[PDB]
Amino acid sequence: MFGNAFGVKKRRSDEAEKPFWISYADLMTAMMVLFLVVMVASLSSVTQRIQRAEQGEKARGQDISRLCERLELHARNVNKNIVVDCHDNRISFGEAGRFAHNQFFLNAEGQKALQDVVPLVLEASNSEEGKKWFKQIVIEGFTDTDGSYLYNLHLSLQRSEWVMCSLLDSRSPLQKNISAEQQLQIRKLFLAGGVSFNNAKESKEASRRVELRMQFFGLKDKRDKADEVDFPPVVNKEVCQLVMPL
Amino acid sequence: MFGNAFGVKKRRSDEAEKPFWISYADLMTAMMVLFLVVMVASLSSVTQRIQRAEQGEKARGQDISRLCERLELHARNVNKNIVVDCHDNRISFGEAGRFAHNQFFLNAEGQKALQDVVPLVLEASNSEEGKKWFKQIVIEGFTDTDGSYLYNLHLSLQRSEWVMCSLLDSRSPLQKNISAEQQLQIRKLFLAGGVSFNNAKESKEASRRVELRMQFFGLKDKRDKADEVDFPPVVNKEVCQLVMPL
Amino acid sequence: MSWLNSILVTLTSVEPYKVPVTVIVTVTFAFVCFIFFYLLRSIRIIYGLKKYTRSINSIEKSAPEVQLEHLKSLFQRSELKHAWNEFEESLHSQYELENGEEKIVRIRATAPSASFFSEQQLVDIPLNTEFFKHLPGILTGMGIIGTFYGLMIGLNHFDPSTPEQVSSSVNNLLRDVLYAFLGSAFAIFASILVTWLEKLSIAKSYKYLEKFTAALDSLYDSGVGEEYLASLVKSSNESATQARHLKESLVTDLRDMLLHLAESQ
Amino acid sequence: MSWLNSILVTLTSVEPYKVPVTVIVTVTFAFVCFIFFYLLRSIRIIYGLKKYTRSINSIEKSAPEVQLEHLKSLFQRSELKHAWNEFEESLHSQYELENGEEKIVRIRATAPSASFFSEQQLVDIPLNTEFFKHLPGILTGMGIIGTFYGLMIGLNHFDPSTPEQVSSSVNNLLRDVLYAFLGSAFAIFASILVTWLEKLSIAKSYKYLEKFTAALDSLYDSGVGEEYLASLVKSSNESATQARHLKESLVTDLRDMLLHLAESQ
Amino acid sequence: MSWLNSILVTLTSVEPYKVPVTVIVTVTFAFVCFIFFYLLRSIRIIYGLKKYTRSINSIEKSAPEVQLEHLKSLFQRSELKHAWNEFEESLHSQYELENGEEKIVRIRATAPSASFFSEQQLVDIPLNTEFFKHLPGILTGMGIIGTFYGLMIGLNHFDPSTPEQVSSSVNNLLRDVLYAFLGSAFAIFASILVTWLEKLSIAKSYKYLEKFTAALDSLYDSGVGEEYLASLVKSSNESATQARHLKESLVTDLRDMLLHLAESQ
Amino acid sequence: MSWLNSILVTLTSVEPYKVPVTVIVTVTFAFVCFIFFYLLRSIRIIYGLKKYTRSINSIEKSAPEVQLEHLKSLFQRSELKHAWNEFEESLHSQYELENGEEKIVRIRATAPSASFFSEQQLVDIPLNTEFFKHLPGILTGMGIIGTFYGLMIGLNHFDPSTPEQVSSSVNNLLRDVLYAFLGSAFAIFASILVTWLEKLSIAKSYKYLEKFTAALDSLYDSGVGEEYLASLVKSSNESATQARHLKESLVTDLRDMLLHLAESQ
Amino acid sequence: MSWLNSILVTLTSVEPYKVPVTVIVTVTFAFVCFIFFYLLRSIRIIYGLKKYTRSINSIEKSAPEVQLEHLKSLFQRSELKHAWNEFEESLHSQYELENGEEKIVRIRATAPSASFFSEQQLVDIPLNTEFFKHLPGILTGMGIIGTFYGLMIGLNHFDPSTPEQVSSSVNNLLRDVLYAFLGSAFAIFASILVTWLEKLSIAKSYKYLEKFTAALDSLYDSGVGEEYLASLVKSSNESATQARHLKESLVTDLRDMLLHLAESQ
Ligand SMILES: CCCCCCCCCCCCCCCCCC(=O)OC[C@H](COP(=O)([O-])OCC(O)COP(=O)([O-])OC[C@@H](COC(=O)CCCCCCCCCCCCCCCCC)OC(=O)CCCCCCCCCCCCCCCCC)OC(=O)CCCCCCCCCCCCCCCCC
Ligand SMILES: CCCCCCCC/C=C\CCCCCCCC(=O)OC[C@H](COP(=O)(O)OCCN)OC(=O)CCCCCCC/C=C\CCCCCCCC
Ligand SMILES: CCCCCCCC/C=C\CCCCCCCC(=O)OC[C@H](COP(=O)(O)OCCN)OC(=O)CCCCCCC/C=C\CCCCCCCC
Ligand SMILES: [Ca+2]
Ligand SMILES: [Ca+2]
Ligand SMILES: [Ca+2]
Ligand SMILES: [Ca+2]
Ligand SMILES: [Ca+2]
Repeated sequence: MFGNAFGVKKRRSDEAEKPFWISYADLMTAMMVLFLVVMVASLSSVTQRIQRAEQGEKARGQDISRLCERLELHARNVNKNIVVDCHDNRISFGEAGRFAHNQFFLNAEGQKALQDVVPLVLEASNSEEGKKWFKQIVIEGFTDTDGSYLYNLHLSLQRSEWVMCSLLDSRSPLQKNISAEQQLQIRKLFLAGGVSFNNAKESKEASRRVELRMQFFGLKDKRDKADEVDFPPVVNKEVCQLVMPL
Repeated sequence: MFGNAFGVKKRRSDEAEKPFWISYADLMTAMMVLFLVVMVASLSSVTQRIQRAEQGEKARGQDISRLCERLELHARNVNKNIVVDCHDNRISFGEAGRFAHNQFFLNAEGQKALQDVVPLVLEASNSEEGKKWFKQIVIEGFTDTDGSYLYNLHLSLQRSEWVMCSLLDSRSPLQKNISAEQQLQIRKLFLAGGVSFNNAKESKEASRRVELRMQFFGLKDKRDKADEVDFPPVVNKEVCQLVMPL
Repeated sequence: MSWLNSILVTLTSVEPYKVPVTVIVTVTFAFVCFIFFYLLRSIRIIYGLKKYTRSINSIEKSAPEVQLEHLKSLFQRSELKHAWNEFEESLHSQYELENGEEKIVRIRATAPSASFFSEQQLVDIPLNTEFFKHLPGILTGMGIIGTFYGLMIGLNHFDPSTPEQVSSSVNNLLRDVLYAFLGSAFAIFASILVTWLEKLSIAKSYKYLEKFTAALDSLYDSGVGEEYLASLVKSSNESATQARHLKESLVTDLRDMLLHLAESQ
Repeated sequence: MSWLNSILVTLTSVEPYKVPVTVIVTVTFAFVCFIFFYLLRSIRIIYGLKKYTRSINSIEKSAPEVQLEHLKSLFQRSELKHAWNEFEESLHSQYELENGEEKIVRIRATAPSASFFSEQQLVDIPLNTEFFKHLPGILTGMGIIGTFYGLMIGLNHFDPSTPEQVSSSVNNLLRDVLYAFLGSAFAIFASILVTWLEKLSIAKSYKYLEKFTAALDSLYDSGVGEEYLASLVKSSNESATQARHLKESLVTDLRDMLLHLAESQ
Repeated sequence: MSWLNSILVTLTSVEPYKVPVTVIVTVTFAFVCFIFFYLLRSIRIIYGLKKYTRSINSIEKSAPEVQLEHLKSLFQRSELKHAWNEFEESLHSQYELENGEEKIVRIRATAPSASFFSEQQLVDIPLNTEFFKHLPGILTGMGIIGTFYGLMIGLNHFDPSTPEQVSSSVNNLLRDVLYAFLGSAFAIFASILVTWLEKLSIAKSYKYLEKFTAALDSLYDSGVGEEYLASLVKSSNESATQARHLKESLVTDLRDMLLHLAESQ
Repeated sequence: MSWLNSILVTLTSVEPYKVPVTVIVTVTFAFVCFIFFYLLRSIRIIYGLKKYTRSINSIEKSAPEVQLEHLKSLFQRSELKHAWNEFEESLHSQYELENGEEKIVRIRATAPSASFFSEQQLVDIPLNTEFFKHLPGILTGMGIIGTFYGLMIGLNHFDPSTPEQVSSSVNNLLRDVLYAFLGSAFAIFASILVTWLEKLSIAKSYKYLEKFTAALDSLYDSGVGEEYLASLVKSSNESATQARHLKESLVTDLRDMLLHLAESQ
Repeated sequence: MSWLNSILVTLTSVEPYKVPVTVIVTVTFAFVCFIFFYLLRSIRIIYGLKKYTRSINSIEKSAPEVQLEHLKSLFQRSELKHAWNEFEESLHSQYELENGEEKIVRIRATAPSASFFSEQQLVDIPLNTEFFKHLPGILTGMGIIGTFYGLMIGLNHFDPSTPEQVSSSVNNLLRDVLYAFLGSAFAIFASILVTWLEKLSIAKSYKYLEKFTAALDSLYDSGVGEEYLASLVKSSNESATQARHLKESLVTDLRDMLLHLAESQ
């Protein structure tokens, strides 16, 4: 009847975001973050020795691959007959290294390739990478499983003896282009010996070959000094004892 | 003024709860739990993979040590001149393994020991440890650093060849004692290695010696038929290549 | 308790893909209900309000009886029929004397039309806004339940025994949570879409209801009570003045009358 | 602090299944209280409102005193009895002198029936909506407490300190987290179910209360005060007219009388 | 800068146990404040409202003067004293000349009692609801702050610089997380308890205040303005006829007097 | 089911960088929509209210008819035309007869101007405040969807089967977490920025709407009906006094006149 | 995409310690703005209201004109001055002739003073509550945003190339998580502090504004309109009775005068 027309009505006031839900979202995001970062830290710590070992292995592989690439580039620049297999640290002379039946000699190109690759491998090993990771060079022998075992063994042994003879025989062309220090290095870094049997190749003719295979120190070796020995200076020229005229 | 004091009131509809921070918080709770579970599970799994690798290495080392110990015990039971070093996986000859200038064959005691150790090697390889870890055997020759280098290499290589004959010579007692399967296993096992010149203490009697060492599979090494070279059945007798007047 | 483990193995035995499909189906059913019972009815209400507004604006120049009959004929929907009846009760017809008859010359408003064509009766009740404004929260809650259910399925089958079992259990848990989160993401997208559609629809419904009530309010002038009071005050003052004037006129007439009587006698 | 460590060992010593069991039981108790005190009560209120609306519609074409007696006998629940008494005070009975007595010929409304049969008094207070609208938040908070406390138990059990027993610790952690999420999921499901039920019930209750108040409002016509004011304005105008006419008539009668007296003289 | 490092070193230097202790102490203090300033106050207000309602119901059959004096003496509390004074101003006393003096025969209501004994003045302001409805959020925030600070302490103590220190570091960090979660869980539990008690108290306060205002309203009848207007309309309608009848009777009496005068002459 | 298998396999392969890109694009679209439909409109509305208030205050000391014409011209070509028409209807013009003409000497308010220029019509509906108060929640929901999906992708790709690839797994997982966090931070930043902007703008809009409605209210004084009632009461009392005085004066004049008549006779 | 990488490089090029510094500084700036624009202003409002309440209570026993002049001089703030002007024009002055000029003998209230000195007018708009009630959520959101941004910086700069680079990246990530914890703790602390202060201030403002408006309401009595109507009803009845009595007295005096004239004749 006499009601107040000017009665005011408070506006519908949007109600705010409850503080709990945003704070709780913050807390749960923080907890997720904490668990993630704790996992990262814990995994990094438990595998840190493994990570350091793997980094060392990768560095050794990279250094060895760089040395092999330098050696194969030098071979390509100098003599095409020298082919270097960087996959498994192998030096091959396929065409030059073919061996006929019951003979332990090689043609002229094989001798040229050997006496050309020896100084290159020497100067590669003389570098810091070589002085840090290069061990002595092992001469590879291959024999078949057919016929008399000892005949093949003797053939391979004579092949290895003839190889080192060609490296270190008097009147050889290598001796005319060498110094005493290089000869001593060849004596230190080369040993002759080793036979093997394999069936990864389709032809028995491939077994009649000579191959150079260098091998490197282990990660825990680090060039033990006691293993190294010394040799006296050369007093007389070496003479091969194999029967050249046959 | 003409309005009524008894009018409708409570003109205020309830605001709905804002849902999206709630959903954020709940889903983030789920993610926090996921990250906690992943953290604990991953830490456990990685720790167990490190410990499983460590225990594999330890068990392989224990198997190698047990094989070496039982082989050395068998060698002592057979004859007392065998020197076995489990620290470096090597078997040597103390006194019977010596050699003189221009000599390439062991004395009677050396031949007896060489023939006696072959069945011991066969038994060691036949055991479960031999199946699991045993690799092929290489033969290392040692000679003084004095004299002609080629002469010493040829002498050591001749010693290795004569040893291999005595292992596989038909006239030798081993061939008439072993069977076809044992002969094939010997062909698989015994290999010819290189020649070393570890000269020390100025003792030429002990420097010129030959001993056989044993290699083992690694944990990561894989056994495959490619490396398992199978010699054919023996169709004819084998005669050694160096004749006595040499 | 064994009962808790039994209900847990029963709950976690369902296939993980059935959690997202359950959430998606139930969210979709809720969305279809929202479309049918809120959005379509709101669009119909808005269109009808526009039509009613156009009809009201067509009789702005009509006679009060004509437009009163037009408005009565226009409103037939039950809620609007009742609203029109009450609003017409609130209208004050002013009658005047023409040709010895009492006829309506002007219709006055005593209340705004929004008092009767209110937002509640015409929008909020028909759209069930008291229920549908809370629907997005329900949808998001269903999504949260789905994600939690998938997480529980993953956790119950987790086998931390060996590293291989750890890896397989982690992959299975993540796959189950990913199914459940597909359901939850569908729920959250539906909640967003429902929020937008609902709020836009309610705003436009209020807008066109205000247009409708403005169209109605423009037909009738308010303020009749104050005008009546002013008229009564003026009438009281004029009545006092006229009482004085009529008394003086009566005295003068009596004087003249008795003067004539004296002359005659 | 020894007190805090004692508190922690007390809290973490409880069997982990007791946390989700407590959450489920308390949430179920809150749900049953909601069903009994809100949902069934709201259903009864809606049913009664429908029956009252039917009864009111049955006396649309009855006499005002018959209607008034019917409505007085109809409303007997305490809140509706009081609402009816107040509303009846708001009704204005218009009297006319018929056959020597004053009889009610019409009953006029002065206020909307909703001013007395309000949503507050008839729905919100009997349903205790000022509490129950906050119940889903309470349920979700109970689920959150369960989640926090189950995670605390899981973290307390996680102390393997030995590579052999890491798997058992992870299993116990997974079990405790599973319990926590079971409790939380049940609490959220109950919260959304409660939200659905109570919003739907409140929407229906408002809709049928509006139908009830519209049925009551259609019985009586408003606008009696402006009619009275218009009558007073008309009476004042006709009062001035009647005053002048009576003065003129009295003057004419006096003229006739004194002419008669002169003729007698 | 270095200032951030310094304040981070200072903050994380406290023992992890002091954070849950601080959270528990402060949350308990806020809970005690809620109990004192809100819960006990609401219980007192409800009990007083029930007592007042009983007092009002006992004078339902008393005389208006006796009712008025009883109500005046009954309301002794600043808020209710002022509310009673304003409401009594809203009441309209009707005086009838009895025994030569103006006596109150009836007191009429012109406003509902809830307009003066309102929820804001009698519940909301005395209970400080504008603050206490936000207390649960404050308690949860305090708990979350404690949890964050405990996480800072735990994370700062986390430093596995060695592969063999990883498991111990993880275990200690999970323990510190447990401390922080303890604080948060206590805070959330207290917040839920406060929400429950507060909302129930509001519901009961509003219900009993409604009972109180309904008791006050039932004492006095409304609608006196329309009765006065109908009386004025009736007086005007009767005044027209009274003026006509008085004029006619005056004319008849004048005619009789002049006839008698003529006969006497 | 096969369809769900295809859906899961296609969602699993989603390249992680695409999720934050989608979140950022959608959030930027929402922000541009907010700027265009809310912020710029609110700025224009605040400017319009300011201009209206300056116009209203510029006729504070003008004649009432000049005020009316100025306000009608101010509002006639705008969306506030009908609100002004209704408010002007609520304006009661008091008339006095000056120089033989009926002229407006004063204009009286019977209602606050806010009952016609409401927040809803002038601010809330044009700005779509019903929806835009939910936009920060909408953005938070987008953020949680994108971030949860990204974290699930990262966890699913985190599967170190060997210790040696732990470093790479950590690196890739950190990249994926970075993508998810980028999405979340952008969404939440937009949410907070939108909240800030729209709350500030709505507060300013309400402030200036209050200034506008207060400027309208300042023009015309209220309380005319009580003045009219006081005038009527005074007139009734003074009319009783006037009737008594007129009767006494008529008696005295009649006595003197009859004495003169007797003297003349 | 290259766009995403460029955005990441730009965002993460900032130093890690700047995110917590920015969070703390922005939160502290918002807190200082809250203090300056809300808390100090609210304290001024409350203190002024208490002073005005004391002043109003000091004029309880003063003359109405003295009270009016005192109150007019009291209110000088713009919103207060406008509220007083509107309330005063809602006050009805009752005039009496004592003895040759109109004197205000009583002032009657026709509206509650809260209708003009309202919470919206006097607290909500000056305090900008429409904005500041959303500030704590903004603060907490900035805490969350800081967490995400700092973690992005940590993740983007993670270097896995070298074991020591891994260790430095891990340390930086841990430091960033600590920074995020500190920023969130500070933000939530400020948000709850702002909530506490704001809600306490708003509760006290409403309390003391209620005391102020109650003090204003105590000065003036309502219910004048019903008194005027009752006076009019009594005057109408007494006017009918006095008309009959005056007719009787006039006819008796006319008879006496006629008898005297006849006797003189
Ligand atoms: C780059 C892309 C990246 C982003 C993509 C995703 C974006 C997500 C963002 C989410 C939120 C952002 C939106 C903010 C803007 C809204 C502002 C507002 O209030 O409206 C302004 C305006 C209306 O207000 P106004 O300014 O007063 O209008 C004046 C009128 O012109 C006349 O005045 P009037 O008052 O007389 O009006 C009469 C009234 C009366 O009409 C009514 O009855 C109204 C009430 C009911 C409305 C019925 C319409 C239903 C439409 C169904 C869905 C269609 C499309 C769905 C989109 C999402 C699907 C993916 O009519 C209307 O107002 C209706 C107009 C609204 C319809 C919009 C047209 C359809 C889409 C526009 C196409 C342009 C392309 C943009 C991008 C497309 C999306 C990818 O409406 C718009 O223009 C809005 C369109 C802008 C974009 C909308 C995107 C949809 C948002 C929903 C999120 C989807 C969730 C995920 C789905 C997954 C499910 C599983
Ligand atoms: C608008 C929503 C608001 C907030 C969004 C939240 C974030 C969720 C979203 C999204 C992922 C990004 C969308 C995909 C854009 C790519 C378009 C394009 O150019 O190519 C089309 C593509 C060709 O490239 P691919 O074959 O995919 O190459 C893969 C190589 N690794 O083929 C197509 O035509 C369409 C394929 C669609 C893929 C993405 C599907 C995502 C759909 C909806 C997202 C919903 C949330 C996700 C939750 C997942 C729970 C299991
Ligand atoms: C201040 C923002 C207002 C509101 C913010 C709300 C949320 C609060 C949170 C968090 C994170 C803030 C980021 C840090 C800001 C610091 C700015 C700065 O110092 O710029 C300097 C910087 C580096 O300088 P130097 O000293 O040379 O660095 C050498 C390093 N060796 O160079 C510059 O000039 C500017 C670079 C621009 C970076 C862009 C960051 C954005 C800034 C502010 C808004 C933050 C919103 C976060 C949302 C994230 C979206 C995914
Ligand atoms: Ca109108
Ligand atoms: Ca009606
Ligand atoms: Ca009553
Ligand atoms: Ca004014
Ligand atoms: Ca008062």
